[PDB]
Amino acid sequence: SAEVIPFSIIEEFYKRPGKTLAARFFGVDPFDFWIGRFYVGLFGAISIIGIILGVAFYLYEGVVNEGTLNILAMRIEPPPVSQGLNVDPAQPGFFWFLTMVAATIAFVGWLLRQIDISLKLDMGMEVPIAFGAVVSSWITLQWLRPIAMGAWGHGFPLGITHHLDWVSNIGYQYYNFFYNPFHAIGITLLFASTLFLHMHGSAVLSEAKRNISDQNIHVFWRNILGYSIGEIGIHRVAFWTGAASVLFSNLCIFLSGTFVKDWNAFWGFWDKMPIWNGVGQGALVA
Amino acid sequence: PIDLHDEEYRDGLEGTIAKPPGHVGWMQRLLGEGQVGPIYVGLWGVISFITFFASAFIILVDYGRQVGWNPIIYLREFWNLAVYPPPTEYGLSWNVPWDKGGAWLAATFFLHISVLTWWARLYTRAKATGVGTQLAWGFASALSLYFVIYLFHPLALGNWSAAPGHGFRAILDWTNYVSIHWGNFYYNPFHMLSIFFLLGSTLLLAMHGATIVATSKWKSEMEFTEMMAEGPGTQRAQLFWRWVMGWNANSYNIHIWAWWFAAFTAITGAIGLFLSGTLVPDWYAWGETAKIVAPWPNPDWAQYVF
Amino acid sequence: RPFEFRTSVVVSTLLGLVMALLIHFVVLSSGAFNWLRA
Amino acid sequence: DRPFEFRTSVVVSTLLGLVMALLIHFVVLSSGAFNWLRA
Amino acid sequence: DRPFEFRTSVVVSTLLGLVMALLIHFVVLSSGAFNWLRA
Amino acid sequence: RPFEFRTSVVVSTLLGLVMALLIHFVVLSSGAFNWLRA
Amino acid sequence: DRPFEFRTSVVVSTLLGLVMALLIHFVVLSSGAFNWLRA
Amino acid sequence: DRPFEFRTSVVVSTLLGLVMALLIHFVVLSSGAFNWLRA
Amino acid sequence: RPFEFRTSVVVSTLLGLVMALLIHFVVLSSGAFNWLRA
Amino acid sequence: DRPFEFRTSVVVSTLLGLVMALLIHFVVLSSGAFNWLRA
Amino acid sequence: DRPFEFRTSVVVSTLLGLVMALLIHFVVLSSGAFNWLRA
Amino acid sequence: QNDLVPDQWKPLFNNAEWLVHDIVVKTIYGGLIIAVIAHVLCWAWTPWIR
Amino acid sequence: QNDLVPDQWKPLFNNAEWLVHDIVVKTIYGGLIIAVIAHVLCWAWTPWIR
Amino acid sequence: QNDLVPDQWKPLFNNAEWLVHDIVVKTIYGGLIIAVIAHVLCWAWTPWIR
Amino acid sequence: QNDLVPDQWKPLFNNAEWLVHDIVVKTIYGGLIIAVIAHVLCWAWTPWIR
Amino acid sequence: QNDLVPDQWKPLFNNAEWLVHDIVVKTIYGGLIIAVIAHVLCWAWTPWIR
Amino acid sequence: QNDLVPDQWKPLFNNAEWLVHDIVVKTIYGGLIIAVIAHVLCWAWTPWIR
Amino acid sequence: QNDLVPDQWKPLFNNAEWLVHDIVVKTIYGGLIIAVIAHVLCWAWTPWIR
Amino acid sequence: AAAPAGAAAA
Amino acid sequence: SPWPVWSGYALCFVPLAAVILGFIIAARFTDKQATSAYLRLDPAKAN
Amino acid sequence: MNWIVATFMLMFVLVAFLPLVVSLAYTWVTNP
Ligand code: BCL
Ligand code: BCL
Ligand code: BCL
Ligand code: BCL
Ligand code: BCL
Ligand code: BCL
Ligand code: BCL
Ligand code: BCL
Ligand SMILES: CCCCCCCCO[C@@H]1[C@@H](O)[C@H](O)[C@@H](CO)O[C@H]1O
Ligand SMILES: CCCCCCCCO[C@@H]1[C@@H](O)[C@H](O)[C@@H](CO)O[C@H]1O
Ligand SMILES: CCCCCCCCO[C@@H]1[C@@H](O)[C@H](O)[C@@H](CO)O[C@H]1O
Ligand SMILES: [Mn+2]
Repeated sequence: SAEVIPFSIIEEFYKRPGKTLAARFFGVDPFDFWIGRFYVGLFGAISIIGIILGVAFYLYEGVVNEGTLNILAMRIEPPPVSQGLNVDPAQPGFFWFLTMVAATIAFVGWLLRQIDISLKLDMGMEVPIAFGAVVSSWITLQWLRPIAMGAWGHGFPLGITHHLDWVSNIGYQYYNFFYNPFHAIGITLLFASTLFLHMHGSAVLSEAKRNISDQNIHVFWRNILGYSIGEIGIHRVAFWTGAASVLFSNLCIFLSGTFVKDWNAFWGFWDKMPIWNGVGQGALVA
Repeated sequence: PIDLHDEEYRDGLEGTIAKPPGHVGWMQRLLGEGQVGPIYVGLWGVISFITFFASAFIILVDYGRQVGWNPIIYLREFWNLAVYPPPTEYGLSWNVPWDKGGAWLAATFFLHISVLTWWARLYTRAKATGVGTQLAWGFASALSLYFVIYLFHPLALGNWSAAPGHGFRAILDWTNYVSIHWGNFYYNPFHMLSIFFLLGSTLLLAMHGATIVATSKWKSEMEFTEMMAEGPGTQRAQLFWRWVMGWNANSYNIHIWAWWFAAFTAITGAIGLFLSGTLVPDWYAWGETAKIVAPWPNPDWAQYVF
Repeated sequence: RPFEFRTSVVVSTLLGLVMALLIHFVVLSSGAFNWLRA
Repeated sequence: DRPFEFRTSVVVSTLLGLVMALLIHFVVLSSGAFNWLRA
Repeated sequence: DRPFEFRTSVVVSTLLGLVMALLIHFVVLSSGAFNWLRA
Repeated sequence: RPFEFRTSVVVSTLLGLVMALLIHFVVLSSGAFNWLRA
Repeated sequence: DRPFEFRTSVVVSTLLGLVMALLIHFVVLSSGAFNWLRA
Repeated sequence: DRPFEFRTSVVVSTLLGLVMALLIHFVVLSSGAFNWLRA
Repeated sequence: RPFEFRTSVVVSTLLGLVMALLIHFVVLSSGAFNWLRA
Repeated sequence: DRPFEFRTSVVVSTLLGLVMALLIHFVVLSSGAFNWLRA
Repeated sequence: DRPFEFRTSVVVSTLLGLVMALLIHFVVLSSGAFNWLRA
Repeated sequence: QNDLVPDQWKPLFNNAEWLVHDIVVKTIYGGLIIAVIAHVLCWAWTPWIR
Repeated sequence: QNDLVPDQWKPLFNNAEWLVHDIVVKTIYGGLIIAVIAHVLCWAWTPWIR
Repeated sequence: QNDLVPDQWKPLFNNAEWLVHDIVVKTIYGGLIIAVIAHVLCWAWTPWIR
Repeated sequence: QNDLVPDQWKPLFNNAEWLVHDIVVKTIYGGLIIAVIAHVLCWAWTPWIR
Repeated sequence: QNDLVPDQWKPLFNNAEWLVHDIVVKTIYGGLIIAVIAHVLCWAWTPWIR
Repeated sequence: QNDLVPDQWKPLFNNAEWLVHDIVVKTIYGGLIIAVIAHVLCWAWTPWIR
Repeated sequence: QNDLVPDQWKPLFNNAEWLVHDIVVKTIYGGLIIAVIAHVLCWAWTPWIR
Repeated sequence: AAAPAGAAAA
Repeated sequence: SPWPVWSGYALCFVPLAAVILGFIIAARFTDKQATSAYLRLDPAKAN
Repeated sequence: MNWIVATFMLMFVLVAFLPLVVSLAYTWVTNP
């Protein structure tokens, strides 16, 4: 049934030509080969072009145009909001735009490449979905929100410590950001994700090199919490929670400059509902 | 020598309740398992239950006292009521009025006892079956940050008001206040490490779940039998990540990555928070002396004004 | 045997200790007795 | 067979009636139109 | 077989009666209409 | 048996203790009685 | 088999004594009623 | 086989009707066009 | 069983209901017509 | 068979040389010591 | 069976020495006690 | 099983369900009568429509 | 099963579902009548279109 | 089993459930009498409808 | 079962689905007529284009 | 197993449960007596109704 | 293992349980006297009821 | 095993457990004596009841 | 003999 | 002086280097373990 | 604010939710 295989047979068995997206559109993939361990294809060349160009533009904007060799003191900044949605090569923010665009290509290319590989091994499409969640996070932050606001100057600066000044100033401009309901849902899902990861790691490690059966862990997880989830359901819950964490956070940041200006005022309706307004006296009114 | 049936269907204090077990259908369809119960109760599970509900009783009765024993105002104001630690004029003293800090002290003591006995329950139930004690030490790493937040940081600062209040809105307020007090928390480097590990944990959880669900036609999620001989699903997962990243992992050491990435978050957080007030009273000024703050001489402030 | 003696002993002992601690906390916070005063 | 069970309909009706009664009593008390419970 | 089990009905009735008793006692106490526990 | 005596005993004991504690807290917080005043 | 275990009672007693000692020391020494470690 | 079960249609219609009745009542009450529970 | 028809009718009904509610609120809050006025 | 491969050495050397050339060009341009690309 | 391996000792010693040397050099450099690389 | 249920409602009701249904119907009728009386008394006290 | 259901609606309704459907349609008719009367009375009280 | 239960309520009760039911109804009757007296006394003290 | 449904859309509809589709289209047409009447009445009340 | 239990309550109790029940009822009676005395003393101290 | 328990309490106690029960009752009797003395001394110190 | 244990306590203790029990009781007695001395010394220093 | 977890069982 | 303070090296740059180096080493050992020869099911028969 | 561009961007943000919903529906349908 099982014997010792040296993993070269494993890799040689599963290599096949042409089951990708480009092979289904054009009839052939122009780059259907492997370099080293990596698989190159269409969307693997596009991604690498984007990566190289983005790195070069970032470093040119940082070292030149700012005159600093300190990587933690750079401010790779967008144009001012007075420029609107216009791009001009003779104005300061231009290289930021270039970098941003290049990164988008790289990220999108990466996603499509994963689909290709999923099609080569006859798998499901779960990894592209989970990664597309965070690619949509990037697109919401850098494309949709600045276009809805009306300027490229609403996007985030790309410095290592300076993109956090944007987070601080945006968070305190719409004070109090903790009172954002989608923000709270996202934080809840992040904390739950880390808890679930620790629990699954502990559970699988606790039964590894032991002369027991596979039912000991179910009895353990049923003596402690009263419910054991199973082996397909732990991994399903992991996938779903990880994706939803950022999916709900997209709304929190999109709705900040649009439709809302203050998250303390958002709750002003709660005490004015007819069921309980006008029932206390003193500092207990409203 | 472990009899699983006896471990799940015994009577007494050292036994289980919620027998005969139940069954939920939608959990069976979505999650694959639907049986609920039985649940073990022992000595360490009855000391946690009673102490938790003692603390909860104290908190809820104080809520009712603040509202004025009015159920309608209680329902209206539930999510912004809180029990707060004694103010700064008192030090670490316990001679405080009940409505100005005594209730907080009592409830926090009982919560301490409950979490400790829950740790003991996890440890002993792990040993009662045949499995290792890895959830217990993960909970210990999680409890390090809890005890820094509620016990040790106030002790080293010298007042109980450095600790959070007991409420829905009070934890967010504590987060805001503690960041504002000690400079800016974005320039805390152990805060940066904690964020690194938290976001990496979420990344890794999503990746592992997606790749195991994707190759589940060949039963790759039965990770107990895959650690003895690997079949087509694990081989496909390995090839996927090798052709994407250039390196892959096993059906064994991936869960090692998971355990350690989840554990480092709480430890780095505990260290950063403890250092936050006692050695470095201002993180922006420190970061300015350490050359990690960008100059920013001509900001475009029209973005930040309505 | 419907009732176990050990459960009764454990529950009663724990409840007694919890009540003693709670009463001591309340009386200390009240300030009526001199006790640990300045 | 039967589309609904009698037990489910009974439970739903009881819960809905209780919630409705509480809601209407609260609204009327907070409106201030009737004397009722006054200091 | 049987639509409702008697034990569940007894438990639900007991809990509902207790909750209503507490709610009405607290409403009347905090309304301030009756003298009751004052100063 | 449809009814277990142990469950009824446990529920009654817990409910009596909780009610006694609640009544004591409400009555002391009321301020109507001269009880434990500094 | 045995209704009561001696090892469990020993562990519980030791933990209870340690917790009580720490709590009483902290409560007594933070009151300010004793002249202990004064600059 | 059927495109829709009768139970789901009944449940959806009942829930929608209840929600719409509540919404219309609250909108009309808040408008102020009618006297209703004044004072 | 095909999922196309039920999905199409469900999404159509949801779209119609949401659009009707939105248009009614927009017209009400504009004051162009008398409708519900004090 | 052999401790080192010729191909890996060629690839590593090419990558390192390319990166170093780009970095030195950027640094020398940023220094301002040469009148190289000025308006 | 040996308790320790020689390889582990060598690796740990080398890593510890390198980290210590870098730390001491950079601590002494920024103290200002010695002239050294002073503009 | 389905003995006292009328033949019209046999595909829907059982004996126990029929008895519980009768109880529920009588309770609802009594509640409706009491609610009508309460509303009449409240209107006689203070009308809520002016 | 398909005994009281008319021949046109055999593939849709069961024997119990036909009776439930009849109850539902009668309830809807009664509710519509009551709603019409209520709307007429409210218009008599205070017209909402001027 | 269904020996002390009357013939009408056989499909719903046992002997044990019948005894518990009798206890419950006696308790409810006593509580209702006490509640009526309490309400009369509280009205004689201070009327709550003015 | 594929009866009374034309062969063009047989790979999509059954007979029950055919009946449901017929009901849906009839409802749509009735709603469209009522909407046209409503818009005419509202225009006669207050025109929105001037 | 059911010798001490009276004939009426055999379907609900054992000997052990009967003994425990007797203990419980005696404790409740003692507690009620003490509570009555405590309430009388408290009213003599300060009446809670004015 | 039932030779020290009285015949009345055989269906509830064991030898070991009877011994531990004796210990518990003696401890409770001892604690009650100390509690009474402590309360009398505290009242002599400062009464808590005025 | 069960050799040095007195006949009364056989169903609860053992040999090793009996030895550990003796160690524990001696430790408790010594600690109590030390605690009494410490309390007397502290009261001589500063009385905590005023 | 050689196994995925790194254990060499007989 | 153009230099950071000593706590800048102790709190920022040493942990950064340690994280990067530890990630590289852990990845190297993980990949070495995963691509070795051990018990596997035969891909030809199992598929 | 344009309010027409903002609505299209909001619709894109919402349609970013679709693959996870399809994943949940696929799991429900394929596991009867
Ligand atoms: C004030 C500054 C001066 C200037 C001063 C200098 C000085 C000084 C030098 C250059 C050199 C170069 N300059 Mg100049 N240069 C200026 C401005 C420019 C501008 C511009 C638009 O302004 C451009 C496009 C260039 C372009 C160039 C390149 C042609 C050249 C870098 C070669 C290289 O990349 O090696 C890397 C190339 C590789 C392919 C990487 C591999 C190299 C490694 C180290 C060895 C491995 C070889 C490999 C194994 C062989 C295998 C075969 C390969 C696969 C093909 N300079 C200004 C005017 N410039 C360098 C030169 O002449 O090199 C020949 C050089 O020394
Ligand atoms: C204005 C707000 C400040 C800020 C102020 C703070 C403060 C103050 C702190 C953090 C801390 C953290 N911040 Mg921050 N933080 C900011 C912005 C961010 C941003 C962002 C994108 O902007 C992110 C991702 C983070 C992320 C984080 C986390 C990495 C870290 C805490 C995680 C954790 O382990 O909690 C998990 C919590 C626990 C493990 C303890 C509680 C739970 C334990 C296990 C006990 C629970 C048992 C319970 C009682 C049982 C009852 C339950 C029953 C079932 C009913 N912050 C800004 C700068 N942040 C914390 C930190 O670690 O500092 C380094 C911290 O103290
Ligand atoms: C009079 C002053 C207020 C008003 C205040 C209230 C209040 C307050 C209530 C109502 C309720 C009702 N009002 Mg009104 N109502 C007003 C004006 C209106 C107008 C109008 C056009 O103006 C309408 C259409 C209504 C309509 C209604 C009905 C929806 C409802 C009574 C029927 C019912 O379902 O309960 C009849 C009940 C049954 C059929 C079920 C039987 C319940 C039995 C009796 C169990 C009771 C539990 C018992 C106390 C527990 C003891 C048990 C023993 C221990 C064994 N009201 C005005 C504005 N109205 C009630 C409601 O919503 O109930 C759901 C309600 O509580
Ligand atoms: C909710 C509290 C208790 C309970 C409390 C009581 C009380 C109290 C009584 C019963 C009675 C009965 N209960 Mg019971 N009973 C409970 C739950 C159940 C369950 C169950 C499925 O769980 C079942 C099957 C039963 C079965 C029964 C029957 C054996 C028995 C007679 C019913 C009857 O003929 O009245 C059918 C008639 C009606 C339902 C009409 C009464 C409702 C009125 C109209 C509501 C308003 C009353 C008010 C005064 C107005 C009256 C005049 C109106 C204007 C017309 N009970 C729960 C556990 N039950 C009765 C009995 O005879 O005891 C032996 C009785 O008095
Ligand atoms: C907290 C409750 C305690 C309990 C405490 C008591 C006490 C105290 C007594 C009993 C008694 C009994 N208990 Mg018991 N008993 C409990 C639970 C049970 C359970 C169970 C299934 O859990 C069962 C089967 C029983 C069984 C029994 C019977 C053996 C016995 C007779 C009941 C009776 O008189 O019926 C008929 C029921 C009634 C007559 C109830 C009527 C009482 C009044 C009407 C209640 C309303 C009070 C009202 C405010 C004031 C009334 C004044 C009015 C003007 C009338 N108990 C729980 C654990 N039980 C009685 C006995 O004699 O024991 C030997 C008794 O005195
Ligand atoms: C008059 C003032 C406003 C105006 C106010 C409104 C309002 C308010 C509404 C419309 C709606 C419509 N308007 Mg207009 N409209 C105006 C000017 C225009 C102009 C124009 C160029 O001037 C155009 C092209 C339109 C176009 C439209 C359509 C998009 C739509 C009518 C189609 C429809 O609903 O039938 C489609 C038919 C169906 C969808 C069948 C479904 C209906 C069935 C009968 C169910 C009804 C529900 C029923 C209440 C449930 C009862 C159940 C029982 C109790 C069991 N309007 C002016 C500016 N308009 C409506 C809409 O958006 O609806 C979707 C709407 O509510
Ligand atoms: C609680 C901490 C320790 C422990 C500490 C001690 C100490 C100390 C002693 C014992 C002693 C005993 N322990 Mg031990 N023992 C423990 C655990 C156990 C366990 C178990 C399985 O858990 C068992 C079966 C036992 C069993 C025993 C017996 C062998 C022996 C009891 C003699 C007796 O008849 O007491 C029945 C008598 C009483 C209970 C006296 C009641 C005490 C008084 C009345 C109440 C407190 C008041 C206060 C002390 C002042 C009294 C004045 C009043 C005003 C009258 N221990 C735990 C681990 N144990 C005793 C012994 O070995 O001496 C020969 C002894 O001195
Ligand atoms: C005098 C000033 C304070 C006061 C301050 C303290 C402090 C501080 C303590 C007590 C403790 C006690 N006090 Mg006092 N206490 C006061 C007033 C009171 C009053 C009163 C009505 O006024 C009462 C009834 C008490 C009663 C008590 C008991 C609950 C307890 C007695 C100790 C014991 O049980 O030893 C039982 C025997 C042992 C615990 C044996 C110990 C075993 C060994 C000796 C452990 C020591 C560690 C070892 C030496 C470390 C060396 C390491 C090497 C490797 C060996 N206190 C006043 C207000 N009290 C102590 C306590 O709670 O401990 C449980 C305690 O720490
Ligand atoms: C789904 C979120 C919680 C809501 C649970 C109740 C909704 C209806 O839940 C039903 C279950 O009752 C039924 O057993 C399964 C199929 O076995 O199908 C589900 O739709
Ligand atoms: C996390 C929530 C767990 C409890 C869910 C409560 C509603 C469960 O509802 C389930 C139904 O979904 C199921 O079809 C039937 C039949 O088995 O059993 C019920 O318990
Ligand atoms: C055993 C746990 C550590 C005990 C340390 C006690 C610290 C006491 O610290 C207290 C302060 O909290 C108190 O406010 C002032 C009053 O002037 O006196 C100090 O000694
Ligand atoms: Mn796993």
